[PDB]
Amino acid sequence: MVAFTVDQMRSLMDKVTNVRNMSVIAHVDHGKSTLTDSLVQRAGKSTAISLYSEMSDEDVKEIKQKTDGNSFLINLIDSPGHVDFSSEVTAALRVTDGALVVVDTIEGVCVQTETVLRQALGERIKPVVVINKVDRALLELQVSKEDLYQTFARTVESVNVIVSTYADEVLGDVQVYPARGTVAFGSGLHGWAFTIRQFATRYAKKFGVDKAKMMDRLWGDSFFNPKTKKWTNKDTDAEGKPLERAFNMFILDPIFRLFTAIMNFKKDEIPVLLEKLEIVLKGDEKDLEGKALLKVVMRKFLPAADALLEMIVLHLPSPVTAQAYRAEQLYEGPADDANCIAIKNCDPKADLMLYVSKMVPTSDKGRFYAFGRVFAGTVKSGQKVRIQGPNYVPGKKDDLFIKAIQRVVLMMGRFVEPIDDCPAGNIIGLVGIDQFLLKTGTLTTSETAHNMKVMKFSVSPVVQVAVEVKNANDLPKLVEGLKRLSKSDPCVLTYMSESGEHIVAGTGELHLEICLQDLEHDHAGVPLKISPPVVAYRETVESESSQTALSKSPNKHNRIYLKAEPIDEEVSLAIENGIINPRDDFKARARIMADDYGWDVTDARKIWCFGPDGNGPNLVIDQTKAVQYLHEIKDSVVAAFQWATKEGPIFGEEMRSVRVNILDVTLHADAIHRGGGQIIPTMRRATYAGFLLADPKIQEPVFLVEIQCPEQAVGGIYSVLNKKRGQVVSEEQRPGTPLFTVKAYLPVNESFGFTGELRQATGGQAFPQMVFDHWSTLGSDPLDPTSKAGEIVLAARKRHGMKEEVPGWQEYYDKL
Amino acid sequence: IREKKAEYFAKLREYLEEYKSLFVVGVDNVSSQQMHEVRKELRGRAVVLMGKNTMVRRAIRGFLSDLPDFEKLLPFVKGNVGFVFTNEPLTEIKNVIVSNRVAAPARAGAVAPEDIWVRAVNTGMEPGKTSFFQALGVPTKIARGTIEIVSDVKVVDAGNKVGQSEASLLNLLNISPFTFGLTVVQVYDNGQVFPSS
Amino acid sequence: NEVKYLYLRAVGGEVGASAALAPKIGPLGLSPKKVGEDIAKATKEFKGIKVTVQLKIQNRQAAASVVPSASSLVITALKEPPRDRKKDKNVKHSGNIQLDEIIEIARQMRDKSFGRTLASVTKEILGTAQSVGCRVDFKNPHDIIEGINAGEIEIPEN
RNA sequence: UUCAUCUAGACAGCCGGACGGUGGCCAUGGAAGUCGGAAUCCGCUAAGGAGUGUGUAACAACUCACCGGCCGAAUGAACUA
Ligand SMILES: CO[C@H]1[C@@H](O)[C@H](O)[C@H](OC[C@@]23C[C@@H]4[C@H](C)CC[C@H]4[C@@]4(C=O)C[C@@H]2C[C@H](C(C)C)[C@@]34C(=O)O)O[C@@H]1C
Ligand SMILES: Nc1nc2c(ncn2[C@@H]2O[C@H](COP(=O)(O)OP(=O)(O)O)[C@@H](O)[C@H]2O)c(=O)[nH]1
Ligand SMILES: [Mg+2]
Ligand SMILES: [Mg+2]
Repeated sequence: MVAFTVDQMRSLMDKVTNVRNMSVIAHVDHGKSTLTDSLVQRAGKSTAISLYSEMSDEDVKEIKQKTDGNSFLINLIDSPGHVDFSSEVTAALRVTDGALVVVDTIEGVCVQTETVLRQALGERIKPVVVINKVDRALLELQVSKEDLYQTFARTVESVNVIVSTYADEVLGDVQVYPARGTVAFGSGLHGWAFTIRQFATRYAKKFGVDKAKMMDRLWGDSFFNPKTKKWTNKDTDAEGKPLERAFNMFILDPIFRLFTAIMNFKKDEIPVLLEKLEIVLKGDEKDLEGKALLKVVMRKFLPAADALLEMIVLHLPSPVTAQAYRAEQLYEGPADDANCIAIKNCDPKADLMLYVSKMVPTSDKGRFYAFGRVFAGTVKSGQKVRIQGPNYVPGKKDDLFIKAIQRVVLMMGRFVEPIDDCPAGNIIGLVGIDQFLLKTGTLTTSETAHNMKVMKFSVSPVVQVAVEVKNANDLPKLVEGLKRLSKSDPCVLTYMSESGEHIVAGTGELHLEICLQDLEHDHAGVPLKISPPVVAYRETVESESSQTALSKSPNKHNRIYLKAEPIDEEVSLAIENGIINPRDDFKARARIMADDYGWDVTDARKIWCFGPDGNGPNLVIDQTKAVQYLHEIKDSVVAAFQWATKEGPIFGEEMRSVRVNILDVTLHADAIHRGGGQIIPTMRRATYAGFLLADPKIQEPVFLVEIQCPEQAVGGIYSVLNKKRGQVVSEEQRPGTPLFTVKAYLPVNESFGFTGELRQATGGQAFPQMVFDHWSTLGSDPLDPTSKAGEIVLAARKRHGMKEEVPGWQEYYDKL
Repeated sequence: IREKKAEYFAKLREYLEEYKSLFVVGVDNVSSQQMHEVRKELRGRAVVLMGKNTMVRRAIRGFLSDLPDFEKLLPFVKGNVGFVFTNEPLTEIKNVIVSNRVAAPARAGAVAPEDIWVRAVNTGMEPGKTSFFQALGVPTKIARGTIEIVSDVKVVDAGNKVGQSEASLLNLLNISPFTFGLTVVQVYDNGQVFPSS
Repeated sequence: NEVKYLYLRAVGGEVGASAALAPKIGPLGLSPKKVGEDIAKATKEFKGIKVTVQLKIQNRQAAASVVPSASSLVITALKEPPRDRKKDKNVKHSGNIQLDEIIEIARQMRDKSFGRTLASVTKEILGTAQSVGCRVDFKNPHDIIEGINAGEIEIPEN
């Protein structure tokens, strides 16, 4: 629309029964943006674009939705086909109600078509299928008339397999069929498309045959049987010379004769067909060769922009009818609350329900209009609105802000239209936020309005790359750039690794490379270098400190005897989730530690500190007998344990599951000789000595990875996992669907490029998600530089600037 | 080998002189499980003996010394055949042998003896099997969450052998178009041969 | 709701693994969970051993029952005193199974088996037991088998 | 040179079968002949390996050992120089 009227879009939008909120989903290169361009052709990242289509009485009555009027407004989202952007298509699906499935006739139903339909049918969206690039089969594959029909049947059957498998058992009849008008065929590039329902109208104006019965006769095993004028339902042998079907002979035949004549330059035959099909010409189209006369005649003979929007208006649901069965799906609250019911009604006078999903940039750094869908009530520019956070719970204090909107705006083709207000059930953006909503959330008015579901998406950030600037002084520009990228792109994840490294996380290599390109040039504006992130390890023991560790103070008046213990993992897991907490009281925390974990009760009471940081998974035990001045050096001992458990003695990493049993202490009588300067160094060296005799080992982080993959591609999961030392844990199958779910332990060390390896091995059908689970102890010695665990230590030391070898137990130990 | 070979001679000799009736059965395309089933049925009543066509002929030709009449057996000993020996009511013995017919599953490469069809039916198979139908070009719809063929398709034409794609779909739907079982070419008893009919 | 017939091998006295039956049963409608305990009800006696279980599913009702199988019956006849799952690899079970038990085992299989007499089935099960690794009457199953051959361990043909 | 097969039909070739107990014992997340360790059984047998390969996530499905149908007189292997 070329600036029809600012009020006119507002006025048409007021009607909530004549509006269609749909998103176009397809495979990566199946022509979805070209079809969308052809839909906006007659109207004079994914920003919503709106379409206006009139209608007449006969075809508006043939609509199974509560509606009144003759004009319709269509809300269109250009969803991305790439699996690396399979999160913003989920954002589109939440904000829309219909799905236009663009399908290739050549490639058929591809992997990403499989994925997007699974997303749409999971979100309870009715799909409508359009088969594009039909011109390619006509000019490249040279299908004559029946091969094209058979390809269409295979395409429709393939889509319905997806639909029948993944359609929830609340609608059932969401299957797609050309006969009902739910499948369209055309060439978006040339701007022509059709539906058999549209074609059934074209012949009715001349034959007078009924249109309701042409649906099941223009498709399938249905033959006109010419020379007899009897619509047979089977070949019958045609008394010899079996004949063609109605689809080929009535729908595809007029198309093919036009193609054959126009492409073969039958200048005497082109006007004959054109005058038969009541087409319109121009003042320069008569002098035209092939490949351009074909485009103009096809767009005029069968306009894609006309067939497609009528396709949306008939079958794609309106907001008022889908929220009926969808409200309980987006609202995690009960089904019996006024706010839940107001969603189903889609009444514009109840409490506000606006789900913000996107932050649309403003060509200004940091303004980021808040794109979303209004669900209940009417939003007004300048009204107090309660913003809710993704983790908001109404019971207690949470991410609730009491700000107001500056301006409600309409999205269009990269222009912003301010309106005073907007009814429920449409697409609206808000100005005055992105200082109050990080990624998503809802905007409400009620005090009992729980935020709706978190808009789960099928992908997750699995590609990890460390980032840092070549220029040291340019650090804050990068972190400013990182924070701006975290809010522009909804699926990118920025955080700090445990080795003090900036990590950018993406869905796949292509999406991550897009975001990293934004960092280098657009967001940060500073040139940075990208490396695999540094894996943070832990240091543990697997023995009992074969001989006692002995260390002397610098003054030699103090000696520490201790030993190391390989603390059980279950006790170690207990500490870090709060079961064994230092701030608990001794002799009670000891009882839980002793009775419920198999430890000795006496050791359980005699706790000095946890390491590192005072609450870590490492322990120091007072195994000493009666001794004079332990209590005055207790503070120094725990400080050294904090030092020793923060920087281990192998390559300087945190200790884990290490217990220090202090067998004996010999201290000088005078406090000035057993001060911190004498005990802190000697305990750390004794701990370092004790660690190095109890078979030191290093622990690597292990990801818990779960992958959803179809049956045909499950083999790639095991092949990559068994090559990357992955340990398969469990398998399962979803009810009715063929989707496998594989749970496995993939070590973080061998976890960079795993998703790229996995996608290639499974043909892109595998969807992995990873989260840190636990630490696994490597069996090989980390002091043997030629061992599998000793190469990590040697590599880490060089990167830190330390020496190549590890200081042996001979250091940190004094001979006595 | 010869001692093993002569042992079969002894077994054949014993049967020939202890079972007045013997059934010459053509065992073409007959599986080994089917053979096991037939022997179980005929157990007690009768004993089935197979062998090498040349081996039995030499055995019979030699045995003619004691038992001349057996000459007439020889000319009909050709092709894949076996001998069911009995002293029982042959008609019942004949019925059991020729009624154990078991429908052999459709197999890729077998010449089709008629026009195999996939008729419009509710196959009952879950929708993840449409590829098999789509492979053969069979139009299908998903009615009641299952594959429903829309229209008659002739999956294999008469004469042309069952292709691998053809067979795979057929074995899913259990449309085995050829059945095999032990057929009888001759009946010998009371020192006389005659056809089963 | 039909004659649909499934054959799953499950460790006795325990519900089958989700990946073992849930994909197969459930496409008809029956939730796996109560089917899972159905095998447990059948397998109580056969607990601790991977026994075959026939499933006669009809009207959302799975008839779970242990299918007599050579390996299963032989081991459960010895009753296999509690086998520590964490004991070691190559779990060994030989004990000493009597001739009375094995011929009784052969009777449960004689229906399905393809032996002529009972002696054929009895030596068959002994061949099965050798693979299982048992000790029939303090003797190798093969030795008993050849003993049956040269008229030493007779078999009641009843 | 030696050892074998062969008119009681050898080798090659074409075609048919290649089973039952049994998903043999196991661990393995899964392993049903075919990732593996150990065990190389019995029945029906003209004959079939607790399986020579393809294949499966595992089944499935092909294939070959083994035996047959055709043919009809020779043939195979390992060595030596
Ligand atoms: C949404 O993504 C989440 C997690 O789901 C994911 O597991 C990822 O893992 C990061 C790591 C977390 C580990 C623990 C905190 C201890 C050690 C940490 C790691 C190694 O150094 C292991 C994974 C991988 C990261 C290193 C290699 C950079 C970790 C890190 O952040 O340092 O963390 C992000 C924030
Ligand atoms: N022949 C033909 N080519 C098409 C058609 N639609 C798209 N294409 C091709 O696809 C390319 C870009 O398609 P596009 O719409 O951007 O793909 P998208 O990623 O799905 O949006 C163009 O170069 C076209 O050649 C069509 O209908 N016919
Ligand atoms: Mg595009
Ligand atoms: Mg395997």
